[PDB]
Amino acid sequence: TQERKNQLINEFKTHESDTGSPEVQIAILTDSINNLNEHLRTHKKDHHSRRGLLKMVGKRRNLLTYLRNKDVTRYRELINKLGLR
Amino acid sequence: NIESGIAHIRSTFNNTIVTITDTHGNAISWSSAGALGFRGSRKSTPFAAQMAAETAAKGSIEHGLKTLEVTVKGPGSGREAAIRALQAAGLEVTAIRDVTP
Amino acid sequence: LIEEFMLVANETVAEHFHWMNVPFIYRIHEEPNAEKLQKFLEFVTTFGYVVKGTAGNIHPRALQSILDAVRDRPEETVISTVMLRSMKQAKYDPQSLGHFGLSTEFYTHFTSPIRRYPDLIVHRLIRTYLINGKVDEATQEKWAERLPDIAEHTSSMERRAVDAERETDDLKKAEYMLDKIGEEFDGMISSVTNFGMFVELPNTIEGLVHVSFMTDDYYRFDEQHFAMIGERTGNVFRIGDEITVKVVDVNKDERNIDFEIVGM
Amino acid sequence: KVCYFTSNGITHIDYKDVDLLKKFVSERGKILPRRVTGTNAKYQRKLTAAIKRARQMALLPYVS
Amino acid sequence: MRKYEVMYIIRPNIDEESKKAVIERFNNVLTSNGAEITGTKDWGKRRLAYEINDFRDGFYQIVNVQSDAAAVQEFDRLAKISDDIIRHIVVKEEE
RNA sequence: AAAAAAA
RNA sequence: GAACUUGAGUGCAGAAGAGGAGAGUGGAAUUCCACGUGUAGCGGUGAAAUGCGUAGAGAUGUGGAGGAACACCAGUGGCGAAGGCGACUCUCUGGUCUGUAACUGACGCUGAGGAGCGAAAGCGCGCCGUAAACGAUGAGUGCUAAGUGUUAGGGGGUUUCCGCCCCUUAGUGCUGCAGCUAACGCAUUAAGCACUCCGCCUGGGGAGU
Repeated sequence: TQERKNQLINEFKTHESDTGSPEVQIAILTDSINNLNEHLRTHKKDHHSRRGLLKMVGKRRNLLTYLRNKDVTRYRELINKLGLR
Repeated sequence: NIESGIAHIRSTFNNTIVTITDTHGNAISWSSAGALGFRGSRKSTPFAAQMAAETAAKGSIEHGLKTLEVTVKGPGSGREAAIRALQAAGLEVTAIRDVTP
Repeated sequence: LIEEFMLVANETVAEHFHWMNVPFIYRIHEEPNAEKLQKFLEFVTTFGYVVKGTAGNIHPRALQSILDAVRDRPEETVISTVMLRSMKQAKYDPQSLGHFGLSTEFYTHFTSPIRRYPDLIVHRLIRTYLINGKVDEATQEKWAERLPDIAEHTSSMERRAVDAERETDDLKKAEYMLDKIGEEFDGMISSVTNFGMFVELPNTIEGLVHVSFMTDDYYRFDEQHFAMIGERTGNVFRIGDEITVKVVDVNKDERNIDFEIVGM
Repeated sequence: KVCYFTSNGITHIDYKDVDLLKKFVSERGKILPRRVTGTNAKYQRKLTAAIKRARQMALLPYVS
Repeated sequence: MRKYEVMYIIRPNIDEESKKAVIERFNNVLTSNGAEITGTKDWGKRRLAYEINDFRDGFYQIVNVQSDAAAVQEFDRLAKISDDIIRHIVVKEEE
């Protein structure tokens, strides 16, 4: 939902106008992933959906890794805040 | 004594059968091209279908029909002529319905 | 508007003289040919149009309902046309046998005596019976003798006129199309035959597509549906399909226009 | 040769508006083709759906 | 919650006491499950285009709502069970 | 091809 | 190290989908069997058998086989990575396109192996998984005449709007320069001109042994 997404944005955003930061995006994806994963627990056979997941998951990974190389600090913070291992 | 009915027209390439029923599909009357002693090609022809419709219809009028629904089955040439023969026998056609499987 | 004003007058005059019960000339239109109308009723059931009635006892309204249904359809022009080809022609008669087309019991022509002789007679009978008051037996017997010959003759001369009129139109349409050889037109299939199919253009110019020019397949005519069917391709040209044609040949003397199929 | 729904500016076809849909079925009840009606593509879709809903709800027939 | 449009047909062989009871029942179902009835037409007894459960007519009810699935879903469940409602559809109101 | 009607 | 926004993405606004997975539900026909009608057919086909039956059947309903599919719409339309996906509604969910340019600031590309999806069959629903699973044509990006159609958008012009007109974006078509090509052909949907990375080939047969 868009209210949920606005929460997320407000929670992670690096400044007032920020929605483009890894932080933000990782936040969002993360939720999506989460929500989607749950979808696939029930809908195991929905392959197609499964595909988008992977692409999501991947996006994340790139963003994390982007971050982890930009500024480890921010990356540490983030992965703690989202709970990402 | 029933007034409304269905006229089931099975027009095949070989034959035309014409059954007339009440609304619940109970059989009032019937005729067919081969019941009127047409044989071979003649059973196929629309003239035999026409005559088959009349004979089925005239049997129904004794049982006191007035209005018909019509159903058509099969590819045969009889449906057009047969239908007109139900109108021409007297019985008004409400609606014709192609129910080919 | 004028039409309507000429019709009601014509209907008014005819009714007056019917009730006067004097020898008079009417403009009748008899009931259509039952065999021709039966075939028409078959033809329209192919397009989905179902008619209430039998061919022997059809009321004009039932025909009107069809012409309302097909209005603003591609199949309009032809069903219309085939309906027409089921009607009888209207003729003059001493008896009041009604006018099918107008759905009226009384009709004459009163309103154009300059150009029609039956209208000029109606006027003379009006003058005779109404104005002069000459409703004597001898006056009636005179007119009762002569009207049948008049009615038959004038009816012949009308048909003659129409045939010639049309024959000059077809000639001048053919003359118009001489310079259009090679040009493509959009048109509609007006009629299908065993030898080919007729296509009417937007300006009501009609030309033939000969089966020879249908080089893509062997086309078999279906008479019941009104359609040429390709054996191999399974292309179906039916009455009332719009197609794009090209002008191949025009013979002015013969009044022929020949078309080839560019596309459907 | 114009679209009803693009002419008259009708963004939303409704399944309930039986009269409107009835224009666009054949007498037998079959959906009329785009080429016949002149409908826009977009709407041909919308229209089809509505008729399909309609027919489900017995507003329209499948086979008149 | 999101806008739906329910329509349904009530069997033609009932008096207006029974009919009202239906409507109130099924209006009660929706609002009971967190729905809010924004509109409620009654199209009255129409001829059906074909013969549903041996009836050639029926009374149409068109409920607009706003609700969760659950509401609509409960409705649909019960609508199916019920013999009074012969047919129905729920539909989302396309944005 | 082919109807009224008008002209 | 520092800076930037053109690539990449997130916002925000908008668009169209037979994209996928569940759950119903609408009609169809089907023939599984019984029964109520039914009253002598019916049945091939040059026309006769071939057969078919009054033991009431062809035929017509009613209980149903209870299993498969969803005509018209339907389009070299659309959607999908491929295989593929067409009744309707709801439930959950994937992606794509347009427009804005608010944000991030190269975060990108390809990708052996690996993992997953993925016909007949093979068959034992599961493994199998091989597929003209070959539009005979990896992916990405940029550049390089035109003409015409369609799908979903964007803007301006008139135009009230509808309608037309023009420009732009993305996709799908036909036609055709430059170039390329053994020729055939391809030709901004390249098989043209380039750069990156991957797959693959190096006579036929033997032998996919």
